[PDB]
Amino acid sequence: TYKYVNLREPSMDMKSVTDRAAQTLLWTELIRGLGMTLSYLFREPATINYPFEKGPLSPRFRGEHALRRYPSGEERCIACKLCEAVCPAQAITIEAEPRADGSRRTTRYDIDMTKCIYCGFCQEACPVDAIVEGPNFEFSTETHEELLYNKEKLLNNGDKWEAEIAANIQADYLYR
Amino acid sequence: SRGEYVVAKLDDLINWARRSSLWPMTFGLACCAVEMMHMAAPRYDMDRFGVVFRASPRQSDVMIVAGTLTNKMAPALRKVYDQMPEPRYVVSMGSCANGGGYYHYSYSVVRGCDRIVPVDIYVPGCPPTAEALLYGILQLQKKIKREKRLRIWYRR
Amino acid sequence: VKQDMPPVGGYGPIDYKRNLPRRGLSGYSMFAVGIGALLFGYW
Amino acid sequence: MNLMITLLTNFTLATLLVTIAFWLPQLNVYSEKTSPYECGFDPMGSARLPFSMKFFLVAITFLLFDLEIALLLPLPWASQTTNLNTMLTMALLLIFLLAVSLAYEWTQKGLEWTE
Amino acid sequence: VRETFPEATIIKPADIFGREDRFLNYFANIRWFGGVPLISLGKKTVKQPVYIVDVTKGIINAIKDPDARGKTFAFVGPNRYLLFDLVQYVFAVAHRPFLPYPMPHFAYRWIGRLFEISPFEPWTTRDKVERIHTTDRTLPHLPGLEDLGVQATPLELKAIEVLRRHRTYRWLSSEIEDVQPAKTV
Amino acid sequence: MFMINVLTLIIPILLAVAFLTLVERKVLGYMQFRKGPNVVGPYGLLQPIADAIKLFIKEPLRPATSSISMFILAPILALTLALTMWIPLPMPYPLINMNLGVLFMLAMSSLAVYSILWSGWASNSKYALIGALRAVAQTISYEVTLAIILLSVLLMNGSFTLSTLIITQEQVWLIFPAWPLAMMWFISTLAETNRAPFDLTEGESELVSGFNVEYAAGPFALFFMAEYANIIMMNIFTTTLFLGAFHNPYMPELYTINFTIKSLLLSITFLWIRASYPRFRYDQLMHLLWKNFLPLTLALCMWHVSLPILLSSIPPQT
Ligand SMILES: CCCCCCCCCCCCCCCCCC(=O)OC[C@H](COP(=O)([O-])OCC[N+](C)(C)C)OC(=O)CCCCCCCCCCCCCCCCC
Ligand SMILES: CCCCCCCCCCCCCCCCCC(=O)OC[C@H](COP(=O)(O)OCCN)OC(=O)CCCCCCCCCCCCCCCCC
Ligand SMILES: CCCCCCCCCCCCCCCCCC(=O)OC[C@H](COP(=O)(O)OCCN)OC(=O)CCCCCCCCCCCCCCCCC
Ligand code: SF4
Ligand code: SF4
Ligand code: SF4
Repeated sequence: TYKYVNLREPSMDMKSVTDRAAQTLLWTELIRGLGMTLSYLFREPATINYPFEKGPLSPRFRGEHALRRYPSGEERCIACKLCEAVCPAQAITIEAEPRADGSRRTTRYDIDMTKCIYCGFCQEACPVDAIVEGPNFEFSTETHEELLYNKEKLLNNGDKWEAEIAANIQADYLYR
Repeated sequence: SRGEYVVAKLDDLINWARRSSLWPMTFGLACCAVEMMHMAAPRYDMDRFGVVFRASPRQSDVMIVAGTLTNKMAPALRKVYDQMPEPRYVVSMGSCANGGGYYHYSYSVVRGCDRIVPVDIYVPGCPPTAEALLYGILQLQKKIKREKRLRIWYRR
Repeated sequence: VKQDMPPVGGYGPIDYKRNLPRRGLSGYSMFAVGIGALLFGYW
Repeated sequence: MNLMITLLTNFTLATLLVTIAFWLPQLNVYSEKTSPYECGFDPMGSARLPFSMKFFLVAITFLLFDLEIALLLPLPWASQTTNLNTMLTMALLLIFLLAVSLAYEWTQKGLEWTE
Repeated sequence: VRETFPEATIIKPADIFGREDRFLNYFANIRWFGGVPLISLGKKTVKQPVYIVDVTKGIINAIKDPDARGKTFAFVGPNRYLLFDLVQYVFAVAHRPFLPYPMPHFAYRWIGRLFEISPFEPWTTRDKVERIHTTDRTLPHLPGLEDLGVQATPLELKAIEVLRRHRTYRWLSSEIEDVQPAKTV
Repeated sequence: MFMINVLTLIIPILLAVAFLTLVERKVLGYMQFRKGPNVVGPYGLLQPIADAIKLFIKEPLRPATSSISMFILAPILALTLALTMWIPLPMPYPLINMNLGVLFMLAMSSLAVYSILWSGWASNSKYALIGALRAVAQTISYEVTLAIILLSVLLMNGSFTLSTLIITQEQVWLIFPAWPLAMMWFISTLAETNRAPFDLTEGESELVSGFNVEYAAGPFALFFMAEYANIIMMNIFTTTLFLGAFHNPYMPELYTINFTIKSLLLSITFLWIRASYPRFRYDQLMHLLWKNFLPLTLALCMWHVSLPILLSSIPPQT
């Protein structure tokens, strides 16, 4: 259940003593390290040519947030505030009121992207699959206030990436 | 005429020479430092783009704030930023350096590194992926390309 | 049901022990090569 | 004459690059940029304090062995003599005395660093 | 401005000294070129410089005060110095050798002409020369920093903060009080 | 037409210094499973130009607590010492034929240390003083063994003239009768040039940037090209010492191309050594050249004094 690492006593034989003297004087293991590095020179380097190549990803990937809609135009969120209550970083602020046709919808849905820890609890606490964490990750901005998303930005992200989030949810939803 | 052409060419030359020779300093604090050195791994290899680490602040160009900036760390970060010679650039990594992230309401966490240093590029994520950090570096390069310093000097 | 599973016979063998080639010649061969080069250069 | 021309050419090549590295770019010099660098924190004392050295004996014997090898460099010309046996004996004796000094330092723990 | 905006507040500072100023830094950088030339030894002109933070506080209070609309303030420092002992105090703070020498007015203008041909920012010019050797006028009829609730801070408490970066390594850690203060009028 | 000769010597060596920085970055990429700079130009041929232009438009940054005279003087001395290092090197005709060229390299090797020492001392820093004293210890470690190795090798040449070193090995290579001296010479020049595994001065791990931890751009570039010119000429010195090529007085370009290929292969092996081994301690190096190299070198010096007397093979001094 255990092994004695580094308890190997040397051998006192004169032939092996001369071999160790030759290794000492002529630097055998140093040339061994040189040869290993030389063999490592002649391999294919693992550099992918970004931005013309992208690293592999999975359909469960957690990137930029988005708000989805039903396949008729109606938005999926119903202002149930489960995402803002399960959010570990308190990055979600929701204010709601009934709209002109008496449907329970939001008037304010803000996600602070600089507080969000990108753990994906909101996309799994949503009972209607409204909020999703899409596959977008190249969305760095030049200003702090550009990373404070309101409802219009989230709806624009949903309309921008629906063609991908629908396919990813279709590929993944049998595991959830 | 000719002077505007000359200063535009000189601006293009110095912008290319500055954006193709970004030397970031070895500075990390937390998870996001591990992701930054994963960006420096052979898969992505930022050394292709002329981006090579230089440990001293005097020989660096861009400072990458990757990690959580606590109250005990803020004077050190500010001092190291001040010792960096002009021109200098700042890239914010992760939610901790952006707005505090998980620890925004913490008693000993500075809510965003923009309260201490002037930040050019904000890279969001927790951690932002190595591709995301490479995207932020390329965005900073494209921002450097759009500088009109000698044009502004000639016009003023 | 459908799930991720190992195959019926299990996966193949996976090595976990040290495997160093222990290459090179004997010390006497290296010393003989060095002495031969020395004497040829001297002559 | 050519050596002084070469040395002057090298010197005014070297001092041309420094002089164009001090006046060309835009400067923003404050009373924080030029502070000593101590890994982000204020230093605790001056940098002119006595920085104690442990290898003093090796430095003194470096002086003595540098002079021993300074005595030893006329050997290629001294091999062109007629009294060859005496030259060979004195060269061997000088080198043997050098080795004796080194061995006496080795056996007396002089090469080992203090503390 | 007064004729086109009848409710405009006009603020007239005397001379600002601060960390990134061009008043004390100019005097502390003139030492490169020689021995600080002046006009008539710099003992015919009187200056009363004002701290930058006090000017900022006066501006903020003039923004907040409803009675500052239409006024014309005059922001001046609490003490008046001649130019000669002002430059002497600047060099004594910087612990630099102070060897003044006179220069005629026509000779100084030609010097300012030579410096102002640079395509970059000129080190000095004839206008800077004439403003350096111009006595600061007194306007008792105009309200000052005391009418806006700002207490004027003298040059002796901020000159070291301004000019500590101009010292060598030998005199970098000298304290507040080991400099003889300037003589007023 | 001597100034044209001087210019055509001093410009290509710094051009090759910049392209050695390129090649070193590419090889140091390619051994560690990745690539070098290949984005700026066609296979990254414009990276040294971009680095050089960048370093000369950045802030100079002379410290306040530093003595400015020695602070400016040290990089000038470093670059000038690296530039006058190359003068008596025969490729196959040196710029300045000298009776005693080897001692000139030794004296200028002694002088070039002082740039590192004064740049460490002038910049008022503790890390800079640490790097300076490490350079002092490194020099007192290597210098004796370097001088005595070169003495015991030149005894078969007959004189200190470097051009005679071409003639003295036109039959067989000098690496054959002095192969142990060749290995210890290679290790000693690895230690001389402050390259891995004997860096110990510009350590980015034990220190932050060594003696130039306060040097901003421009002045720092002087140390960079000084060090790279040093490593190129030291490989060239080794190539002349032990790997002399065939020289035709009618066609010197044959010797030039043979010598250039050999020195390039030596520099490739130098960067190969750089990316293979951990860095030594700065006292383990002192116990290396003194306890292991010096006794064997004294024995080899006895052997190479007695051997020309032994075989009646005393070389001519003319
Ligand atoms: C330029 C041409 C090629 C040059 C050759 C080198 C190229 C390849 C370089 C490989 C990588 C080297 C990286 C740096 C390594 C630094 C460490 C190092 O080398 O330390 C030295 C090491 C040190 O060994 P060490 O560090 O293990 O020391 C142990 C010390 N104790 C025991 C106290 C703990 O080896 C030597 O010092 C040996 C020097 C060379 C000896 C040559 C002997 C020649 C044969 C003599 C005769 C033998 C036969 C018997 C007698 C017969 C008599 C007739
Ligand atoms: C009065 C008349 C003269 C007026 C003064 C001006 C004289 C000329 C000044 C130098 C040249 C100015 C033009 C610089 C390039 C302008 C075009 C440009 O920016 O091209 C961009 C392109 C790279 O595009 P990028 O966006 O990086 O793409 C990412 C990769 N997919 O870039 C490229 O593909 C490569 C760009 C190479 C730039 C030129 C080569 C380097 C500079 C050489 C000259 C200066 C240095 C000389 C030696 C100094 C000492 C070493
Ligand atoms: C403040 C800091 C310092 C700032 C200033 C720095 C200046 C440069 C410093 C680096 C250079 C130092 C040079 C020191 C002397 C070197 C002598 C030398 O190189 O001699 C080589 C050579 C020997 O000639 P030989 O082998 O006899 O063959 C000729 C026979 N036909 O000789 C010849 O071939 C002879 C050529 C003419 C020799 C003229 C006499 C020497 C001139 C010395 C000038 C002053 C050097 C000052 C160095 C200061 C160093 C701190
Ligand atoms: S991913 Fe997590 S931290 Fe981000 S908004 Fe959703 S629940 Fe909050
Ligand atoms: S959990 Fe879903 S339905 Fe409920 S408030 Fe959040 S996004 Fe809307
Ligand atoms: S932003 Fe997230 S990954 Fe980065 S340091 Fe903070 S907790 Fe770690």
